[PDB]
Formats: sequence, structure tokens, C-alpha cells
Amino acid sequence: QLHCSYESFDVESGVYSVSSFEAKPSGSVVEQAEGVECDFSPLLSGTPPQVYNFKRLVFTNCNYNLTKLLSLFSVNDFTCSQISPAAIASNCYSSLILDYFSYPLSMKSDLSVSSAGPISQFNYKQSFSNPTCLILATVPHNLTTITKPLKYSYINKCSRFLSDDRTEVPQLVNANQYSPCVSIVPSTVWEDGDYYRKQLSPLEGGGWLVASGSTVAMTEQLQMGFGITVQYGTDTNSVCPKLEFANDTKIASQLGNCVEYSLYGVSGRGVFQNCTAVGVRQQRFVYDAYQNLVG
Amino acid sequence: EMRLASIAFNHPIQVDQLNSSYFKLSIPTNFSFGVTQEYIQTTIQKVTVDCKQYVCNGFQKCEQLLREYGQFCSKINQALHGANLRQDDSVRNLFASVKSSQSSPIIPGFGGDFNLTLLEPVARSAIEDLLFDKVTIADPGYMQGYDDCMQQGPASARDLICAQYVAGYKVLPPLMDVNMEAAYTSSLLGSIAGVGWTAGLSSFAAIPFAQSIFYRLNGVGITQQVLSENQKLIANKFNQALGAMQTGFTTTNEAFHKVQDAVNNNAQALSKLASELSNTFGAISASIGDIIQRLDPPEQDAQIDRLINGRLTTLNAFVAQQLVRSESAALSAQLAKDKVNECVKAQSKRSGFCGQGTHIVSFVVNAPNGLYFMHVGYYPSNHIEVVSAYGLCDAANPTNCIAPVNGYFIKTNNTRIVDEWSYTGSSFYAPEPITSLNTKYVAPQVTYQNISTNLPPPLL
Amino acid sequence: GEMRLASIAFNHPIQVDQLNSSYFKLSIPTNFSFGVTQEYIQTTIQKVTVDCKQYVCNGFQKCEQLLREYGQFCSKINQALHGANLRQDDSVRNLFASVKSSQSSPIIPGFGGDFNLTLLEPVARSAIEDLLFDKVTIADPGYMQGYDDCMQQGPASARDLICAQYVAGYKVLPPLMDVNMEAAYTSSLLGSIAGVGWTAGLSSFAAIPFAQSIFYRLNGVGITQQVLSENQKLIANKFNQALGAMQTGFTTTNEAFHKVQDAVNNNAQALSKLASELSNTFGAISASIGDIIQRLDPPEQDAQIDRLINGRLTTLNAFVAQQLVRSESAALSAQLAKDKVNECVKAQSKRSGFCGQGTHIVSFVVNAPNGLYFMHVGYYPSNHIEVVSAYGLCDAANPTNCIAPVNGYFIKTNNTRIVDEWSYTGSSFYAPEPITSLNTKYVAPQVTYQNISTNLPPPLL
Amino acid sequence: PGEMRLASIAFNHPIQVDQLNSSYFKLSIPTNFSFGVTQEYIQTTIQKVTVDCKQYVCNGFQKCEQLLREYGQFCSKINQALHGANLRQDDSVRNLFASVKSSQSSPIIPGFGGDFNLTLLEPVARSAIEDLLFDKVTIADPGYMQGYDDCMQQGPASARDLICAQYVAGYKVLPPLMDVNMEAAYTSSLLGSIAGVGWTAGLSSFAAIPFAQSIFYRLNGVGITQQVLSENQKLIANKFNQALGAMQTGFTTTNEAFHKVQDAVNNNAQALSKLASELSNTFGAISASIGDIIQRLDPPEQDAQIDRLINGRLTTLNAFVAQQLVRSESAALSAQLAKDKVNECVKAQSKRSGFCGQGTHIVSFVVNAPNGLYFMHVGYYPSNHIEVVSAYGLCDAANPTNCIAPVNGYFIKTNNTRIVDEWSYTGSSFYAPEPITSLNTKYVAPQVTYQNISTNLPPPLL
Amino acid sequence: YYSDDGNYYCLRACVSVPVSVIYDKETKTHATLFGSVACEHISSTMSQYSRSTRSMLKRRDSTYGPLQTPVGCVLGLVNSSLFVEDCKLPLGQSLCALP
Repeated sequence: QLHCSYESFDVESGVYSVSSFEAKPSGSVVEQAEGVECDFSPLLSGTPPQVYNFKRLVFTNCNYNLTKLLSLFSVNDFTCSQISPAAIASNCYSSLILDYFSYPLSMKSDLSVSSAGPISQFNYKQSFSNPTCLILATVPHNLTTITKPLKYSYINKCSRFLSDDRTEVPQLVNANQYSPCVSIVPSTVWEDGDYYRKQLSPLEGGGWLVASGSTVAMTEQLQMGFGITVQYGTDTNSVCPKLEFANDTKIASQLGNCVEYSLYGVSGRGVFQNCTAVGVRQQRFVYDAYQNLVG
Repeated sequence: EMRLASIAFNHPIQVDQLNSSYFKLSIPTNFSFGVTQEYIQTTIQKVTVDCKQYVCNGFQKCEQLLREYGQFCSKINQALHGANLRQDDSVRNLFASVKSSQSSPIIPGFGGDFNLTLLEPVARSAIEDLLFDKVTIADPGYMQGYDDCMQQGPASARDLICAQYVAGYKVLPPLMDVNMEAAYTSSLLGSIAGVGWTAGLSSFAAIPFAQSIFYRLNGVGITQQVLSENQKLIANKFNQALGAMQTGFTTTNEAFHKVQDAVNNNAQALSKLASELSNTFGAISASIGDIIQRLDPPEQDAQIDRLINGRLTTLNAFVAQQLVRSESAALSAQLAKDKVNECVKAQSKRSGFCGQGTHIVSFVVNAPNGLYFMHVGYYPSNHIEVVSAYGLCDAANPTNCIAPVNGYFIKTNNTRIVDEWSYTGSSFYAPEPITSLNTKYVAPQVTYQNISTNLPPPLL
Repeated sequence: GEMRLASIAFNHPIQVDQLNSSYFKLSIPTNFSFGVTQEYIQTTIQKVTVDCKQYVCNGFQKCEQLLREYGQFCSKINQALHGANLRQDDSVRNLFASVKSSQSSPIIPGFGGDFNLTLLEPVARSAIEDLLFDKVTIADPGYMQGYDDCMQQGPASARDLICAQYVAGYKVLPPLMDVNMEAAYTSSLLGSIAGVGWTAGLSSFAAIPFAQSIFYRLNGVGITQQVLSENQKLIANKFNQALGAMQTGFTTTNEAFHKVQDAVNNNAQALSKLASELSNTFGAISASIGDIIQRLDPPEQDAQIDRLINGRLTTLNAFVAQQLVRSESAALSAQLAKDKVNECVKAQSKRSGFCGQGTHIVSFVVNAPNGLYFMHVGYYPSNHIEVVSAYGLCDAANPTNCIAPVNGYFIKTNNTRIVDEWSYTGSSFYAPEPITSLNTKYVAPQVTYQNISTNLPPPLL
Repeated sequence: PGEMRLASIAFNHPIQVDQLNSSYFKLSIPTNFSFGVTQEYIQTTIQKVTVDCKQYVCNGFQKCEQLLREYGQFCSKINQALHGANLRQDDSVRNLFASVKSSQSSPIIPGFGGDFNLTLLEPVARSAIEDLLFDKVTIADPGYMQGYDDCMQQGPASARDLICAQYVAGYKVLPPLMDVNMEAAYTSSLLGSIAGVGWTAGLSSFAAIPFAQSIFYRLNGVGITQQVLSENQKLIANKFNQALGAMQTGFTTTNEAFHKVQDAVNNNAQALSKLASELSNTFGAISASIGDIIQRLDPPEQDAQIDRLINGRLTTLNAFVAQQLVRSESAALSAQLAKDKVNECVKAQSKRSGFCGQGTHIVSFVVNAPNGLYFMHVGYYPSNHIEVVSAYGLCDAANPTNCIAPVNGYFIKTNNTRIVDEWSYTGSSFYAPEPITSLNTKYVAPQVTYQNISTNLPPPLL
Repeated sequence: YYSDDGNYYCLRACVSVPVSVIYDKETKTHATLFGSVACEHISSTMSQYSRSTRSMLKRRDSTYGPLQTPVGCVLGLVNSSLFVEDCKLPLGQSLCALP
């Protein structure tokens, strides 16, 4: 390496530095769980919502096997952003969040995290502060507890008319939130091009709320869409894949080499020692000013 | 409330110029010893950088990505090695002037009545240890090393030296060896007594310290007669100035402040490097392993590439900063060498250099990353004005003209001298009879006084 | 006409042929003139600070939120600039500590007798300092009236970067030194004159006429006292002619003067570089933040703002680094000035090198913007002649009676007033005189000393 | 070879000499000496270069010419900065040489210095020593004349000079301000400025005395007595020549001053070579060549790739200017140091220590070197030190007001069989007793440590 | 390159000629230097070319040949063979350039 560093077959005499030893770390241990098997059973029945009626599940403190969940539907589109599609199943988080709604494959052009479509203008937006994913799927004929809407439908307008009846200002949907027009729009759109208006009070700042929507024909088997996002916390990272710990060795002490670890889904590598306590209790993790875990 | 105030301007004592053959002369009637101090940094701490570990920690995707940039690291390592070599050169060059061909042995009770707290506790010195205790620097490297990182030590360690083994930093040991350094400073004390008795560049006088002091005092125009009368007084005033050094290690002492800032600058450079390990460049995480675990490899290395590039950029900035500091230290080291070969090895007539009180012997001790100088100096006080003449002549014979050597001719104000004129030393008010030892023959001049009666030099 | 190719001239030294044996050719000037040289030593960098919020953006809320992510860069910038300014003020205090004297002469009109002394204050600064300030092209001064000279209550023709200071968020810190106190310090140095002689001068103050201190210095370079007494008015005349040349000294061919002007230019350039960057896009749609806000939907708006902010921060970082380098070079330059005050000014020097090249005789210093301006009086030899000279002389009747000249030479006499075959001369000027005990000392005998068989007064026997 | 050996660093202890009680003391004095030489290299300049700011960036391809207009003001800043740096380098040379020249000098002849060898004399020219230096230097051949026609196809295929690569990069290497022959004449004048050295500061007078005579004057200037010098005159010249002759073996890599010259040469070479490598440095652009990206790209795409290539090229030029400014200033400071050494280490003997060679001071010499000046300092090295008894002074016991003390030497108890007197005088620089006489002493005020002499002193006789 | 005629040929790419000018602001006149290229490649007009015209030189240099110097070939410099200490426009070496 010294010769390569100087590009020569005869290095001048001296004392010179070379790269450091890697220090041979021990095989990994974990502090993940206790918890209870995830409860994704709400997904097994009923009609999924129109895109502005979203149903959401949020999980904490629990253990899961998403591939068993995935086996229940046929997925015709799986993509993700800021995470590999495999790693979202393997990673422990402070929460697991799933949004679900009905969605025809005939409208599939309007759903991406980057879409400019009316689905994203007024019915759904996803934050990029979290690494969520997406799924388009259909229901197998043996899922009889699943039911379907008369038509698939969405809001294609949501704006407020100025009190002088000329100027109008759009109300785009907030990331991870329902648009304000949901208070006047019907649970499904009865006919394509239906629209509604609400006069607004001086307490509301005046003007008229205006909203409208569109519909798509029903299909023999229900089509569905999902939005999935995750949240990384610090001492709240209780959602993980079911443990593989059975048939292994006692954990976590080795003391020992600077062994790789995951504690409640927080990856890292290092050696532990039985030192004294510092405050404060129940925050779990302790850190320095440089964002390095201390203990 | 804070008070607005004018900045004071001290006015010099005014002395009126006078017309004709005589003039007003200002002379001090008291004095005090005093000291000043300086810190001359001579080195930058020497460090090296593992250029693989700073960027990434053996992940295999980054190892392959890093290869496209491998020549930058080679430039980085080479630049750092050259900077460290220059630091070693300055140390050896300094020590070459520090050493002497010969020296006195040193024992307790050296310097007689002078207190000499600087003597080693045979050792370094109590003064050097006070400096080391006042400095707030983190606990030293090398031994025990690795066990101040590792769990076989206190949980309360906060040393950046443990972080040295995370970041891949290496602190090189100083070349000088603190025990050899102490030997070198004692060798300088052994050259004392002394610098006088001609150039001193061959011979070694080997005389008592007090004798060399009296010689230096006579070298600034204090008469020998005064020196013999006040010998105990001189030692007492000298020791008072020396005793003040125990209060000298304070934050208002600017030389002390500079020592602490030299330590702060070395620590600061490393702390900047440590903080950059956590600095994302828009990357999803500062950890390479974390972004690998979360991403498919075609996407994964877009994140890795951004992270690598910013990390390389901070290394480049760091190297440039070190090169600049190394050069300034080399220049500062040359200044220290000059002072050892001027302010310490000899009494000087230049003013300027050394503490501002004429010059009398100065001393130097070890300080972290440098030398700390202390300068004894002479401060005049209680100035009075006297009548003085440019010279004297024989009124009966105009070619008999004299003028004082290393002193002045003043009208006498003393009851023991019958002669109307008296010789004085130039450093202190001390009138005495005019004799051939204190005067020399000179060419005649119109301003010399014409003496018509009693002048002993020449008698006729 | 067409430009002309020419050789660079090489002035040859006057050749003096070496001679063998016990005697030698000696070159001595027969004329001289006073003359001057000047130097400018910069001691400081103008002190400035930067509002790090206003340089980047100007109260728009969106950029303030964006800036918070980078707020620690500004903290680093402000601290670095603050430390740079502290160093500049340290150097001022350290310099002034050597400038001050424990005692000085009062200074009145007509000081220096026959010497003209245009440097005296108009009791004040000095006429010479004011000529320097008038020749300098520097922009009108800050502080008062300041901010209201930016404002519409003034002429439309103002073009000061100082008004632009209140747009850019720049702050120019005032100098520590206070120009009135500074003028007092230069007069204190003039009060230490007359003088440096009569031993080290580090305790006592001689308090003698200026002319007397000049004669002392002239005797200090080997000019005989007898010559000095005969030429006193001539010396004053030549000296005043050299001083009078200072009125033509403020020209562009004077390099010290040129350096003063460029120190001023360098400070102005640092600020103008900064002003131009306010309009520099980094590929942003506009240099104005408010304009891109007005024209853009907010999800796209801060892409443009981000590009703009990062380029603005980068120029501030480069700017600080430039100032740190300049501050360090000024500190070193200030140390040099201090050395000259404690050497070239406070004493006559025998070193050559330092001061103007004409041996050394008294030098002066005056205030200059951002520094000190030195002037050096010097002695220039002319009309050299060659003469016969000997290493020493000794009585031929007694080989131990040997003498050699002190600060001068023994030359064969060419003068009709001296009956003696040999004569003493000063080393700075041709001035033969009788050899007497005052100008000689006894030395050990040497083979090259001349064997004088007749009349020698030192020793008479 | 076997295994490496760990070893302690040796510490050379100073010779110990005891401090002593009462009126007399041990004195350490050398009994032998030798001449020796030390040397220094002081760089004074940076090579002056300029850069065509269009040619470095592009080869005149038209798409670049259109795009470059957006950045034309950067180039002006680059050119101005380099021009000012080069101006400063020329001014420093002129400033230095103004103090180098002497108003008068001895003619230089063969056989100068008598018995001294003087290999520094010109081959009437430069000097043999300067030629040894220039041959040891590894620097590439100069341009100008014939210049370019050594770059052109009518020449060897083996040239690899950065100097002919100058015509590819848009580089210009400016010529040095002075012709080498004038520079040699400036140092010839310095050789002829020796003697006078003594007889006051020498500032205007020219003593014109033989070089050997000036050496003896200098030896009395360091306290060597005249009697010794007259006895050893041939010996002194021989020891001096042995030290001088060693300069022919001094040009090795173990000579650190020589090593600094070698580094100065490669600091200039390194700066130029960096930029040659940057011509091939793509910035992620499709190719580092403009013509390649033109030939492989549709013009809407092509321009984007050109701009990316331009941005990195300008960035390296900016970095280069910053590098040059730093180097130029350090050279100016180094040149100032050289100027002071010419006016102290060379023009006159000095008592300072520190500066010049580490052996007191005796004459030093300076020669031309690439980018700088090279100094040699002759010095005096003491040897074989002995301890002797010495006294602070002597006085008449019968007349206590008669007190004397030695001048440029010390009173010692005599150890010599030719001196009947119990006390003797020796010079500060060397051990060699002599009778105490009025020439070697001065009257002083009485002091209690002076010896009370009850017998015989000739100064005063009574 | 090895040609398919079996002969090695070598390639030096191509070269450019550096140029500099002498500007006398006091008289508002100028002259130029082509450096190391030498006057064997210099002609009254240029076929290469560095700028759209050379005519500013031609205002006086229509009447003069190129002049070789130790630094290089020049236009309009004139051989006056004068000796001057400082021309305020030195060309380096022993060359100088009087106004």
C-alpha cells in the first residue's frame, strides 16, 4: 500500500502511516420485543373507502409477518420510495401506518407519490419525511367478507369562492390529512360531475365553499389501493417483525467483542459495560452532543 | 449602570529645553525590578488521517466506490506527512541552538541570596508544573491509550482520544521527549554566569550568579560604588519581582492566555472533524450501513456518493488548514530561536526585544507546544531634574578637555564633595568625585565649561 | 516614435586597484549630501462585521425558516470575524506601548533652530500628514453623520459604499486609536528627540537642542568635530534641501506613497466584492428573494431559495477566510513597525540594512491611514578620491612604540598647513589633520607599520 | 540484513565546569580549533507564469466561445491577480539588488587571497561552485531561444518537458527579470566588496587591503592574540583551505540546504504539472474533451455537458490563483531575510551569534542559486578545552586604588616556563599565555575580589 | 501511432503561440512580443489567427521587419542599442523597452 500510495517501486525511507485494523466484532444480539402479533384483521372485511374517506391503521407495540398479509390479495403493483420494498417488511419502527381505499386499475395513472392528478390535488398527499410505499391489488373470489362500492369515486374540485362572487381560491390537500371539503361532500359521489356548495359565515371569513367529483364503473372483483408509511422514533420503536430468536444463544451480554446489535430496532455496533446510571429514566437510549449513542 | 468614560492619555513628564552651555537633565532616584512574560509557540500537534476510515468503515459498496477517488487520499496522506516532517525539523533546529558546549553543575541553594524558584525538584520545575496544572487540556495520550477508550476504565472519561480510534485519527508523539526537554532547559541555566567578559562564545566564566548580575548592572551605567552598598537591597527587590510569578498564572496575564489558546486551537481542530462525521449532505443518514440496509443497490449508491463527496471535501479543507498553521508555527519557532540566541544568551542593548526595562537577564521554561519566556527588567522611578554640562575644560589651557564616560557631569548637590562638579551614573542618581577612571580626554568644544581652579583629571 | 529596444544598463562600481606591500590605496568621498527615503508599514486591516441574517435574506419568513437549518454556519462566521477584530485591536495597544515615553521635551514653534522642521504640528496633526490624507483617494469617512448621509437628507451625488453598508448589513467598526490621541503619540516621539545619545538613553533624558544631537550623530559616523564646527550653516542648508524635497514626494513614482494608496484600495475591494455578490444568481430565477416568492408556488419556491442561500453562504465563508489571512499579515507587519520604532527611530543605528541607505542619522515617523509612514534622513557620499594610506606608525628607534588611528586613517599628507609627512583623517569625509593623542591609540607592533625615524608627537619619544 | 535495532536517542552532555567560591574561578578555554563551514539556501522568488483564460478552458471550439461569454468576468479577475503577483516578484528582485551593489570594489584577479584556494573565482562568467550547483540541479531546459522550435516536430520525439507542454495548455512562462550574467556581476561585486570590513563600519570608505590581511583583523576581532596569529599564519591558511575544499563534496542529498534547493525546483514543477493532469479531468461530463462531446451529442444536450466541463475547469483555475498568491508572499518575506543577511552576514563581521554559521563569525560568501541565494558561512570551532585558574582582577596591595582588569581576555595563573611573573594574560578565543602589559589591560575601580599583589606588576609599575 | 504501412509515426498534437503586448499609456502607443516562437514563423499577416485584426500593429509596422530578441521575436521594437537602468517596461533578461 505504501508503494501504491507513492506510485513507485522505491519509496523514500521514513516512518509512514497505513490503514487501521478492523478489530474482529462478535456476531449480533438483540433487545427487540416483547409485544403481541399485529392486528391487521380490519383489512379482511367491508367496503374500503372512497379516496377522501380514508381508513387508517396505526400500529405500536406489536410483532408482524406482512408476507402473510400480502398472500390474501393479488398485487398488481408494488413500489416504494426511500426504502427497498423488501426492507419495509424487515425493518422495526415506532409505527407502521397503512391507509386503504378502493381504487380501480382503470385510474392507476393518478397514483404515485409524484402525481399531478386530481387524486393527489384534493384527496391524498404523502409526506417525504417518512419512507412510505404503495400497493395496487385486487381481491380473490374467496374473500366473501370483502364488499365493493357501486362506483369508484373521487373529489376533483375543492376551492372557496370569494364573497364578491368572481375570484376563487383552491384548497389543496395537506400531506397525510383529509381535505376540508369532506364536510360537505357525500360519502360516495352519486353521479359523475356532481357538485355542491356551502355558504360560509363571517366567522368562517365569508365566501362559498365549492366542491365536485367524478365516478368510475365498478368491476367484478374489487380493486384496492394502499399507502404505507413508517415512522422511526427513538425509545418508541416497538413495532417489529416477529422474532427469529428461538434456537439461538443467550443474549445480550458477551463482553466480549464490540458486537453488532439491534435494540428495539435501533441498529448499531459496539461493546457494552456495566457502568453506573445517569439520568433520565425511561428514555432508554442516551446520547452525546454529536448524536452518538452513549448508552 | 455602566459608565461612559474618556480613554485616559498619560502625559510624559515634561523637561524644558535650555539655551546655552548647560542643560536640564532628568535622572531617576529609585527603581524596581519587575518581570514580563511571553509565550512563543513552536509547534502544531502532529496528526495523521486514515483516509479510508474517515470516509467509510469497510462497507464493501463504498470500498468499491471509493476506488475512483483513491488518488485524493494519496494526496491527503502525503500532504500530512510532509507537514509533520517540517514540525520535526523545527524541533531539531531549535535544540541545536539550545545546547551548549559546556555548562555549570546545578545544585540547591544556587544563586546565593536570590530565591531561584525555577530550580528543578531533583525534574521539570515547579514553575513548569504550575503552568501544566493551570492548563485545562485533556488527559495525555500514548500510555495507557486503548484502555481509556475501552470498558477497562471509568465511564466518566470524555477524552477525544477515545474518539481517535473511532474516527481513524492518529496523534503522533512529540519528538522532543519531555525528559530530554527538561535536560535542555537545565543546560540553559548552566550557561548562566555567564554571558559577560567579552563575547562568551568560547570561554565559560563559571562564576557565581550574583557576580554576573553585578556585572550586568554596571553594564547599564549604575556605578560600581552603589552596587557594593546596596547588595542586600538588590537581592530583596529582585526576589519581590520573582515572588509575583505565583500570581502570574491568571487569565489577565496575556502570555498565559496565549498558552491556553494554543491548546484550544488544537482541540478545536479535532472537534470540528468529529462533528462532521454526523453531517449529512442531503443523504438519508450519516451512517453508511443504515442507508445500505434500507436501499436497493442501484439507488443505494446515489446516497452513498453524495455522502462520500462531502466527506472528502471536509478532509481537503482540513489539510489546507493544517498546512497554514504549520507554516506559521515554523516562523514562530524561528523567532524563539532568535530570542534564545539574543535575549537569553546575552545581555542586550537593543531595547525592543525582551521586557521593557532596559535589559538584564531573562529566562526560559518549557510550555505546551512552545517556549515561555520570562524577562527580568529594570524600572526607573522618582525622576528629578538636575543641572548638567556637556563637558569641562581647563581654563588655563584650552587643549585640556574632558567629557564623562558612561555617565554625566552635574553641578554638585552633595555635602561630601568639595568640588563644584560631580560624576554620576546614567541609570541612577549617584553623584561622585570626578576621577580619571570615569572620564576621557576629548577634543575641545565651545560649550565645555571653563574651569579656572581645581580639576584633578588632568591635575594641571 | 516607435518604442525602442535597449540593454539594461549595469552600473559598474568604482574600481580600486589592490596594492602589495605595507601601504594601500584608500577611497574617500570629498562631498556629500543629505537625502531621504520613505517607507510605509501597514499595521492594520479595517475592522468590519457582517450581519449573517441580512446578508442572506431580508426578513422574508420562508427563508428564515430555511436558514435555521444552516444557522450554525452564521454562528461560526460571526465568531471568526469577532476574533479577527480582537486581534487587530491587540496590535494597536502593543504598538502604542512602545510609542509612549516616560518623559519628553515640550514642543514649540521655531524648534530645531536653523533646521526648517515642516513636520511640526499647526497647534494638530501635521501639514505632512494632511498632505498625505489629501493625496489619498479614499471615500468620505464613516460614523458621523453616517446613516443620514445614506438617507434623502443629503446630496443625490453621494456614492459612498458607506451608505450601501446599511443595505448589505455590513458594519464598519471604528478604529481604537482615536486620531487626536494618535497625533499626541507622534508628538511624544518628537519630544524624545535630542536625544538618543549620551549612553543608552534608556533612563536619562538629555533635553538638549536638536542641532546638538545632530552634531553628535555626525561625529558618531567618523566626521571630525573640526569639520562640523566650520560647516554648521552649510550642513543646515543641505539638510533643509533634502527636507524640502518632501513636497514633491507625494507622487505616483514614490513607491511608499503608492503602497499607502493600495492599502486603501485593498479595503475598498473587499467590500465591493461583497456588494456585487448580492446580485449574483446561482442559477436562481432572480437574485431577489421576494421576487421568486411572488412568482412561485411554495413547493417549487424553496428550490429556488435553497440554491440562492447556499451560494450566498459560500461567499461568506470565502470572505472570512480572506480576512483571516489579511489579519495575520497585518499583525506581522505591525511587529516590524514596532521594531523600527525601537531601533530606527529611538536610536542611531550602525547596522546598515534597516533605515534608508546612507548610513544612519535620525529618522521620523508620522501617521498614515492604516499604518505608519517612516521617513529616513541619510548621508550620501560623493566625489571619491584615492589616497595613500598606512596600517599604522611606529618609532624606528623603539619598535614597541606603535600606534594606529581611531575611527579614521593615517594618510600621507597632501595639505600645505601640515608640516608632518602623515596626517589623520575622518573616515566619512576627506579631512586631513595633525596626528595627536586624541585621535589615536596604542597598539601591539606589526610588520606593516611604517618605521618613522624622526618627528612623531604620539609618543613624543 | 538482520532485524532493525531499537535504540535510545543519545544526549550529549555539556562539559561540566564547576562554579567556584571566593575571589578566583575555574575557566574553560579551548586549546585547539578548526575552521568549518555551514550553508543556507534562501529562496527569493517564485517562477512567474501566466495562463490564457480562454485556451485553458477550451480549445476555441465555437460552442464554448458562445457559452464562455457568461463567465468572461472571471477570467479578467484571474488574469489581473496573476499579473499583480508577477509584478510583485519583479519588484522584489530590483529592491534586493539595489542593496547588493557596492559603490566601489576591488578588481577580481586570479590568485586572489594569496595562500587561500578561492575556488569561487570566476572562469574568466559564473564560478566553479555555481556550476557544480547547477549541474546537480535536475531542472528542465529553458525556453525562449531557440524555445518553440525545440517543441515542434523538428526535434527529438523524446522531449517530455512541461516547458514544451506550455504551448498546449495556454501557459506562458515568463522570463526571469535579470540576465544571469548581470546576476553574476552583482555577486562578483560582492566578492570585491570584501576589505574593508574593519576600520569603523566601512560605510563609504574602501580600505582595499589584501584578503589575508582582513582575516587577521577579524581574528583579533574575536579575541585571538596577535602573537599567536603571527606564529601560525601558514597553519591558519591550511586549516582554512581544508574546510574550503570540503565544499566540493558538500553537494549531496545529506546537505540539507542542498535539499531545500531541490525542493524549490519541484515546487514550481509541481504547480505546473497539476494543471496538466486537470486537462484530462472529466467532471462527470461525457468526456474531458470538448471535441468528443461535440461529436457525440445533440446540441441541446451538448451545451449542458459543456457547461459542466467549464465549471470544474474554472474552479481549478481559481484554486490555482489562491495557491500562487500564498507562495508569492512567502517568497517576498524570504527575500527580505536575504536582504538583511547580505547587510550583515556578508558585508561585515558580526557578533550576534544565532545568524550566520554556528561558530562565532568570520567571513561568509554568497552565490547564485535557482530561485534564490545560497550562502556559505565560514566559522570557528573550538576544541580540546582545559580548565585553568583565573582571577577577576589584580591590584597593588600597597596602593589599593591601583586596579586593573584584562581587555579581550582573562588573567590566569601562569603555567608557562618563559614567564617569570606569577600571572599571565590570554585571549578569550584561545589558550595562549602572555605577559601582562598595559596594552592588554585597563584601569578599573577597585573591588574586593581583585587580588592583592604585593610583588611585581608592570601596569602600573608602582 | 502504428500505421498499416508498417511505420511508426509520432504525434505531438499541436502547439499555440503565446503573445504579449507592451502598452505605453503615456504616449498611447504599443508594440508586441511573440515570445519563444522566433521570427521564422512570423509574417506580416497571420493565417492562424488569434484576433480578427493585426492592423493596430501595422499602423507603424507596415514599414518594418520582425526583430529577433533573446526572449523572442517582436514587432516595432527598434534596435537602438541604448543602455538604460529602468525602462518602466522591462521585457526580462537584459531586454528593456524604452518609451
